[PDB]
Amino acid sequence: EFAENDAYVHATPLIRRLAREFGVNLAKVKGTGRKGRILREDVQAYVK
Amino acid sequence: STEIKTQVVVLGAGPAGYSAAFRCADLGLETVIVERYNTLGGVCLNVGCIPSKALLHVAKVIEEAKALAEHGIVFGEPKTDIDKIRTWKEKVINQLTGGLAGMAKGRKVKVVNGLGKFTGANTLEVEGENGKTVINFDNAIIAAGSRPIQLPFIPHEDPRIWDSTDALELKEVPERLLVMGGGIIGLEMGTVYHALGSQIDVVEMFDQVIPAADKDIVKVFTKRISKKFNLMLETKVTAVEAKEDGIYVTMEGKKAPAEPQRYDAVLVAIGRVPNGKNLDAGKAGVEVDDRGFIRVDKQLRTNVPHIFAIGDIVGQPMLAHKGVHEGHVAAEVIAGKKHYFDPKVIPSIAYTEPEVAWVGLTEKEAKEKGISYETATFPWAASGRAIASDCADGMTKLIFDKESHRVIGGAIVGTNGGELLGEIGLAIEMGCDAEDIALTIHAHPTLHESVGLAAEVFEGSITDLPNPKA
Amino acid sequence: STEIKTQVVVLGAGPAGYSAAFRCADLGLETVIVERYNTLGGVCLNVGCIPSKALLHVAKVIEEAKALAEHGIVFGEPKTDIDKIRTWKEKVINQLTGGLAGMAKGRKVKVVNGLGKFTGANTLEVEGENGKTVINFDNAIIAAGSRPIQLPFIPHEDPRIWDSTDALELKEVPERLLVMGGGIIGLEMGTVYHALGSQIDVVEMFDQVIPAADKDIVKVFTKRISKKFNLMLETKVTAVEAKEDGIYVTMEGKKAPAEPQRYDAVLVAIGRVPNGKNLDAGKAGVEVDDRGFIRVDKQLRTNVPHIFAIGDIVGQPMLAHKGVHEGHVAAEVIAGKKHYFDPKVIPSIAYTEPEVAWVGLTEKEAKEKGISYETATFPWAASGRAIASDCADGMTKLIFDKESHRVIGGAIVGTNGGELLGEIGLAIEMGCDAEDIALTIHAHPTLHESVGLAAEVFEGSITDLPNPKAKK
Ligand SMILES: Cc1cc2nc3c(=O)[nH]c(=O)nc-3n(C[C@H](O)[C@H](O)[C@H](O)COP(=O)(O)OP(=O)(O)OC[C@H]3O[C@@H](n4cnc5c(N)ncnc54)[C@H](O)[C@@H]3O)c2cc1C
Ligand SMILES: Cc1cc2nc3c(=O)[nH]c(=O)nc-3n(C[C@H](O)[C@H](O)[C@H](O)COP(=O)(O)OP(=O)(O)OC[C@H]3O[C@@H](n4cnc5c(N)ncnc54)[C@H](O)[C@@H]3O)c2cc1C
Repeated sequence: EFAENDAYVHATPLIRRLAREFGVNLAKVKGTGRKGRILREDVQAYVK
Repeated sequence: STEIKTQVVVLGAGPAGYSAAFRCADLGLETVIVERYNTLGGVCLNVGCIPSKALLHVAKVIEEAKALAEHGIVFGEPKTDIDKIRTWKEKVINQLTGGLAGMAKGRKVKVVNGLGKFTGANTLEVEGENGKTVINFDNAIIAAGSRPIQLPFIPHEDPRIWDSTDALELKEVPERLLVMGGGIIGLEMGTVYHALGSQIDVVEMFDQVIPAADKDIVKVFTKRISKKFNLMLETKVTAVEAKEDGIYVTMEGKKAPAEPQRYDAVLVAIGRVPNGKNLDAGKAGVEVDDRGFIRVDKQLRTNVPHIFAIGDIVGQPMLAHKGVHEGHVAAEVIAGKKHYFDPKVIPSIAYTEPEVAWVGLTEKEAKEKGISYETATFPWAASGRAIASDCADGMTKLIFDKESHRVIGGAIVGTNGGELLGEIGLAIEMGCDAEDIALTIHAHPTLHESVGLAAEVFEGSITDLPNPKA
Repeated sequence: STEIKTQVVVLGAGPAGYSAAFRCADLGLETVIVERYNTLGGVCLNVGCIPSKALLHVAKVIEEAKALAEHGIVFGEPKTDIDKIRTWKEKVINQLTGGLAGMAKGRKVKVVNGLGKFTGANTLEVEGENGKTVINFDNAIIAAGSRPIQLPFIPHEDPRIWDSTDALELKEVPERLLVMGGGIIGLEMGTVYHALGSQIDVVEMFDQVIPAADKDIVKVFTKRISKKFNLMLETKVTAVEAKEDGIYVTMEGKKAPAEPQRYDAVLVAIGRVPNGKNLDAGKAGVEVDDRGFIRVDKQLRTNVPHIFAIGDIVGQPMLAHKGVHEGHVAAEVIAGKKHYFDPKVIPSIAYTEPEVAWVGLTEKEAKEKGISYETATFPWAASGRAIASDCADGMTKLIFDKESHRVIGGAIVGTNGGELLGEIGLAIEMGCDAEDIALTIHAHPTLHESVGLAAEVFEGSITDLPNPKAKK
């Protein structure tokens, strides 16, 4: 579940709010954007 | 005895408080504001950020008008009428406070005027113009702010010993005025009164004004104000005495004058403390710490689950924009949204001449926390915009993680430097690296292009400067 | 004659050419600059951006000083010495032109003075202060810029008929100055001379000044300048005749006077044309289109693979920062890097009073592209900083993709409005969601926190304004 790790530090304010709403560990979300950026689609795909 | 029931009562109507109340209302919550003064807006609007920016704008124009003389545009010496200046400062404030009262009415947020104190976990008692109001609440948001620190050996009662509120009343222009403390508030008021005719002295106990800000940034600012003010670093006031010819301040320290100096006025601007001890918050079960802060978690919630606290009263930094955003989150949580207040960065601006502005990590903080970092700097001596506006001593600085090249902080010293913080703040929040910044085309000629050019220095592509990274 | 061989020759030394040359030098390439004027920096530094913003800053202080009298700070009427202003403008320029020459020296980039023309695919000849210099090269970067449009029926040789270079020379403060063109350059020059005491007429053939900018942004601008200028929209100049007592201008259109009007000076600022036909580029086999542009691909190459072109001469927008960035890419490609020029945004600023500034898509462009968008505006009437700085008519506008919520465009009208573009341009480049901007903490009170507040309008979370997106 949620932790303030390095993936959370690097994420954008949208993704940090999404991750904290849904209890997501962003270290386990694979970012598909430029330079590995974690997108909102990545987080929504991960919840299911 | 009037009695009221509400879903949310907000204690205090400064930027944190009224933003909270207005967010609550927009989210459909029944909301009441308690405020002891007769207008909304708290310290920032009435006796703080807004009146001081208004006077600093007058000060800036006066200085720009004189700088033009060497250029061939010669204005005559400005005839000053401090009563009209005051009346204009007051007009600015009243326009904003009326607009706040109007938005409170449009949102149907009731305003109860008077001093509020908790009497139970769900009860707030107000003592005001209309007698006592008893307010029964489902939720409370404490937003009661802070207050100027006073020193005890100081005869603060004397009408020539000022706090920030006194200085912003603009009752007179003292011939010789002392500023105690090299904080932002003190330097801003010294900037104002100098433009109006005062000789300004500043006594600061540490080795630099604005101690949080980096040394290379403050070196530039100090070089400038060291001609306008007499600045006493590593110096402390050891006693103050009020006589009929002026206030006598005896100092001990490096620059401390031998003999007690005479001043027409003394502004005490040595910091502010939170108001958390003055609410009987303990009667509601709310924990208040030894320093008078009400500590909260990242949902702005106190140890009592239905009572929140926001703004100056929960801790440093004591700034209006922090309070506003905390107020939104607190209202959102109460309304049932799983939201948190966890910004990467919070910007700070000193609206002095030149401005000093920074966001994210400083070099000091990066060194303490052990981050491996690298700085990139763009000097304004190479900016056509800055030269053509007579601000060529400025500087733009970015701070990057050495390994990842992500930006983690930045700082500007210069005329209009504060306005550049928006880009740097966003850059950190978005996780930009130096390449992302350098490759974005910035408008030329501008001051803010120095942010892209600083990134180009780090990237080793800069061509408006020598490039030691070629 | 003199003969030289170099790896890269750069023709023109404006923002595009000298940035390309210095970047070449930093990448280890032997580089020579050819420049017909005595200094480096081209139009931007010598007769362009830099002198105009210097004079504009003077104009802004003059008008801010007058505005203070109503608040109890009365400056006497400003006594002005035109030749001292000239001297100061030249001191600003010379500081930078000396800096560029010093950096050329330090990077060991030779400057050949004179007018260069191609004589073959690998040879350029210069006529200048050292006589004729023929330059053999492996690669060339054409950076020769643009020039003001002239009209055939205008007697430009009269000293009272100005282009922008004349205008920045400060020959005189004419009592009545006609500005032909409602574009940026002509508006800025009107702003300067108005503050020096000229009466300003502006004639514009289109129905708005700054035609590319959005209507709502320009409406705020037009309301202010209409107090200062005689603005004649949908009006065209048909004749210009020089007489001893002044320049008589005949106009047609909705606000054209029946009678030709007398002006002390006429500034012709109807646009700029690329210099691509004046280089004998054909002798190197380079293709020049009918407008005089040298068109290039995404790596700044012309149809001749070892000859590049950059800056105004390759196309619109004719802006300095476009040329600088194209210069860097061309140099990097010559050095072997797989780099491309394809920016998402190129900002535009008019340094008028108030300033008009925009980046990314305008509403006009979004409609062309058929994009479903939503705007969000923050009025500066609601900004304590704008009120307390006496500039409360400003406005900040963001444009969002309706579906994805990413920011795709922004615009500002207001005093110091241009400095806010940096945040907006980066936000579009980084593909920010409106929530990314909204949740970023902007310092209060500032003008630039209007960017965050405009995002909060879109998000429906704003509290510094009535929130029509609130619950019922
Ligand atoms: C001179 C000066 C200049 C400043 N400039 C800036 C600047 O440029 N930028 C910036 O970000 N910050 C600035 N600040 C700081 C800023 O003013 C504060 O951070 C901000 O006002 C904090 O907001 P708040 O809502 O937490 O508290 P406030 O605005 O202090 O307080 C809320 C209100 O509650 C009232 N109250 C307190 N106790 C009670 C009670 N028991 N019952 C009823 N009402 C009560 C108070 O009187 C006050 O009106 C400045 C401050 C000063 C003094
Ligand atoms: C009044 C005015 C204000 C402006 N303000 C702005 C502003 O605020 N922001 C902005 O972005 N842009 C501004 N511009 C536009 C900006 O100046 C140009 O976009 C920029 O200078 C283009 O750079 P460049 O290197 O492509 O061309 P140039 O700067 O025109 O450089 C080309 C150089 O090569 C020389 N040259 C040409 N042909 C030859 C030849 N055959 N041999 C040798 N030398 C040759 C030219 O004389 C010139 O020095 C302004 C322009 C004007 C006129």
